[PDB]
Amino acid sequence: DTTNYWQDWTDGVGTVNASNLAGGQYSVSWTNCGNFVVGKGWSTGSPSRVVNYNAGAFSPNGNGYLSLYGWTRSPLIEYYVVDDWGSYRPTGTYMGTVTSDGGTYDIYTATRVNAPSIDGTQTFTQFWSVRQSKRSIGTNNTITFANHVNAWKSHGMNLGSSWAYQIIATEGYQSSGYANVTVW
Repeated sequence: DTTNYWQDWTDGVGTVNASNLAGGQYSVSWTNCGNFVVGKGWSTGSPSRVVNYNAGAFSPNGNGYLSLYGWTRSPLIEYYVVDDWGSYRPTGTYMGTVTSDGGTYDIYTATRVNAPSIDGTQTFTQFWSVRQSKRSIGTNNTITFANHVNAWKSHGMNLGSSWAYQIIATEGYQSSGYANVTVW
């Protein structure tokens, strides 16, 4: 379960310099971005995967997220497990909570209308786990994904049966900042 996959997506606005370093390491510098998603992980995700990461730096200037991120198909779902964020904590429709890897998360669903997706312009659904307080940076952090997948099902939220990539993602929105993260 060493990483095999690198993701470098941007929306053309701003300047996003991401580096695909050795192993599961990456760094990304950004100034006045629109939206971007950069990260390292696996090209096919698993609901039982245990994900480890160490963020040497996570310094957003404004809105940015550090999270487990990936997609399913049938149905098309974009999913998030947010451990850190900048000036804006992401929320949607509250569904309950899950406690995993030492921390408690709120659970949110949301809908995206006519948006970019791994399958083009679509309207699809978002599943979110979001920590209630920011997790520590520089520490080796585990995300037992199975807990989130089971809490989600236990709350009406089933993921699709075809699994696309699954990454420890830095995402920016109308912000600047820097991040350096090792994933394994």
